[PDB]
Amino acid sequence: FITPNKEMRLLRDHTRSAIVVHRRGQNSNMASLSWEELERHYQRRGNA
Amino acid sequence: TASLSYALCPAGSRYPLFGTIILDEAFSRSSHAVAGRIIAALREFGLHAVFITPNKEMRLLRDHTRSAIVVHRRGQNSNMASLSWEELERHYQRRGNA
Amino acid sequence: MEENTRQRTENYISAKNQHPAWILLATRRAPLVLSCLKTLFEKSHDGIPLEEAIQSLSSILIEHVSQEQYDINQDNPFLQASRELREWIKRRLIVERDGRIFATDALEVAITFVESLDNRFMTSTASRLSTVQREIENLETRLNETHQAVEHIRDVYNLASSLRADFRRVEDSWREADRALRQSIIGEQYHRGDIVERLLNDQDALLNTPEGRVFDSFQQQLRQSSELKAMSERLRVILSHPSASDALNRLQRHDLRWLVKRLVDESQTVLQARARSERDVRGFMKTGLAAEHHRVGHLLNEFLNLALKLDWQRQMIRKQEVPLPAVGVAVTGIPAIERLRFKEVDDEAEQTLDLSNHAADLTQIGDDFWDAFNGLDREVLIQQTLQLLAKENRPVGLAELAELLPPAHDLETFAVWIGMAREAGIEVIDSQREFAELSDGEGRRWRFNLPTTGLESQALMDIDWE
Amino acid sequence: IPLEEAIQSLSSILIEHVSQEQYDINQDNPFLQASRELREWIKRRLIVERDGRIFATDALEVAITFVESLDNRFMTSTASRLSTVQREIENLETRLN
Amino acid sequence: KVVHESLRTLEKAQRQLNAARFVDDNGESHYKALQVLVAQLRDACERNRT
Repeated sequence: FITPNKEMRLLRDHTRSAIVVHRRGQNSNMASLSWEELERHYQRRGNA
Repeated sequence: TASLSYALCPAGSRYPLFGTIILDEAFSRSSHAVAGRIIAALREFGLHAVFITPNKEMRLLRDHTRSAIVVHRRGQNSNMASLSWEELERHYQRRGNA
Repeated sequence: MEENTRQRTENYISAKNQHPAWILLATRRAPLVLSCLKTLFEKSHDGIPLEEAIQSLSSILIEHVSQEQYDINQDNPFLQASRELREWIKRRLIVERDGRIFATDALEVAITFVESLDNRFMTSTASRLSTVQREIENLETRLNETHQAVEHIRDVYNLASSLRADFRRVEDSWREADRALRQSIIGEQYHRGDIVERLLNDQDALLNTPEGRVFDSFQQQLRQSSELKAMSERLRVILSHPSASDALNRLQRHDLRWLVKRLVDESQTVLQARARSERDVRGFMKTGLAAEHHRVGHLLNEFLNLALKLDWQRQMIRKQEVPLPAVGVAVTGIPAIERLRFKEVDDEAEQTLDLSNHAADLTQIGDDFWDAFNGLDREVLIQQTLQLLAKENRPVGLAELAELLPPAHDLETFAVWIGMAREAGIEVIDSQREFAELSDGEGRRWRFNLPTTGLESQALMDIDWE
Repeated sequence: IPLEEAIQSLSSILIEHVSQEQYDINQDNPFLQASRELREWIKRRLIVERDGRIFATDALEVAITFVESLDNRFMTSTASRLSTVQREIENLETRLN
Repeated sequence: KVVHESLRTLEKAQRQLNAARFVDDNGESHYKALQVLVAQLRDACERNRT
C-alpha cells in the first residue's frame, strides 16, 4: 500500500511493517520499520 | 481563488459583494500544509468558506472554523444538527506561558 | 431450466425466416399458390410441365384480379405468374428438373397444416342451429459406454480437425491460379477477353474438387444459419459428458468447444488468397500499352519471357556479369595518408564502488508526520461509551459524558456521539441549547455549544456497530 | 394458468427483444403491451379464459403441431462432407443420452 | 444489447440484402443491396471517433 501522510491510523490496523522514505535536498533514504519500532521512536521524540 | 475574488467585485468595488464559497471534498488531493496555505489565502480575500469532508481532516478543521453541521442517514431518511464553539479568551494559562 | 427457452425462442425466430413454408404461409398470395400447387401435384408425382403450371396459375390469378389485396395487374398475367412460380422455386420449396416442377417435403407439411383447419371454431354453443347443421352433415355422407466413448469422441475430433486442412488446400489452388495468371500475363499473346474470362473459368474450376465443394457448401451455411447453431450446441452437449475428460486432453476440449469461431476466422485467409487474382485483372484493363510506354513495356516483357529459359539456380551462373552501362558511378574513399589517425586517449579509472549500507535517520522529519501518527482513534471511545453508560444505567447528556471523559482531540468525539445517537434511535434536538467547557494542549479553554439530548445504554448496546 | 403470470412471462420475453425494430415493442410499458397482446388473441377464440386462467384449445394444438415439424435440413448439402460430419455428430450426441 | 441508430440501420439494410437474393432478375437488386450496405462500412471508417 502506498499512501501519503494522512490516515496512518487506518494502515496501522491492517499491516505489520512500514517503509519510511526520507527526503533531504537531493538525497533520499528509506528504512523498513515494524510498527513497534516506529512507536518507540515516536515515544523517544516525545522525550526529545 | 484570486480570479473568483475579482469576478465577484461589482463595478469598482474594492471588496466582493458576495462572500460564500463552496469547496466540496475539502482537500482530498493535497497534503497538510497546502490546506493551511489555501485557507490563509482565502482569509486574505475575505471569503466565507463552507467545506465538505467525509469525516477526514478533523485535526485541521478544528483550527479554522467556528461551528459544524453533523449528518447521518438511517434506512431511507436523514437528519441534521448544529454545534458551535468559541474561545474563552480570558487566559491561555494564567501565570504561565501564553 | 429457463435456458431452454432462450434457445427455443431463437429457434422459432430463426425458422420464421429461411425455412420457406412458414414464409410461404405468411405472404398474402399464399392461398392462391397453395391451391394451384395442390391441384397440380394432386395428379402427378413424376413432374408437371412448367408452362402448364404457368398457364394454370395465370388463369387463377386473372379471375381474382378485382381484389385490391393481391396486386394482380391485368396487363401481363403471364409474366406475373411466371415470376411468382420462379421465385418460389428458387427458395427450394420445389426443385425443377426436365422442364418439370417437383414436390418436396416443405410443401407436404405446408399442405398438411391447411387441410386440418376445422372451421367449426367460434362454438355455436350447442344452439339448435348447430344440431341442424350436424344432422345435415350426417345425412349428406349417408348418401355417398466408457470403452466405446473415448474412441468415438476421438474419431469425431479427427473428423472435425480435418476440415482445418482443406481450407489451406483451397488456398493452395488460388495461389497457384494467381501464379499461373501472372505468368500468362507476362506472355504477350492474350486479349483483354482472355484475362477477364480465365478468372471466371477459375471460379467455376474450384466448384468441382471435394475441397472446393466443401468450401462453397459451407459458405451458404452462414446465410441460412440453420445448422451452425446445431453443431456448436450438440458439441456443448457432448463435452458435458464426464467421460469425455479422459478421451481428450484439456487443450483439445477447449479448441473443439469453439470450433465454429475458428472455422469462420480461418476462412478469412482463403478469401484474400483469391483476392490477388481478383485485383490482377484490373491491373491490365487500365494501363493499355501506348506511346513510348508501349514499346518499353514490350521490350521488358520480351526480356522477361526469354529469361524463363535459363537455369536460375546456380549462384555462379547467377554471378555472370551483364553488359549494362556503368551510370551513377560512386567515386569516393580516397586512400590518403591524412585519413589515418590513432587512438588518442590513454586514461583509465574505476567507477569507484560504494556499497555503504545507508539507512534513513528517524529523527530528521517533523510533526506533520508525527501528529498524523497520533491520529485520534474512534474505536476505543466506542467501547468506553458503553462501558460508562452501562454503569450509569440512565440517559446521560453529551456535556456530562465529555466532562467525564474529557478528550484532548475533541470535536470528533462529539461528532461520533451525535451520530451514534441517530443510529440508535435516541433523538437529538437542535433547539434546546446547552453548554460546557474544555481546554486544549496550550491551556486555552473552549466553550462548546451543543444540542440537548441524553444517551441511554439500552439503545446503544441494543444496536449493532460496524 | 393464472392470467397475470402469463402476462409477466410474456412481458419479460418482450423486453429482451425490444432492441429489434421488427416487433414495435416499446421499453416504456411492457405490461400494458403484453396484456393487450394476450387479450386480443384470447378474444379471437384461440384460447378461452376461465377462473382467471387461460386454457389451450385445438387451434393452438395444430398451430404448434406445424412448427415442430419444420426440419431445417432444407437447402440440401448435396452430400458434401460437411453434412456427413454433421450427421455423425448427430448420431454420437444422442448415443450419450 | 446496445440500442443505437446506426446499428438499427444496419439491421434494416441486412434484412433487405437477404430479400434481394431470391427475386428473379439478371442480378440488379442484389447489387443494389450489396452497394448500399458497403456504403455504411466505408463511412464508418471515415469518422471512427464518434
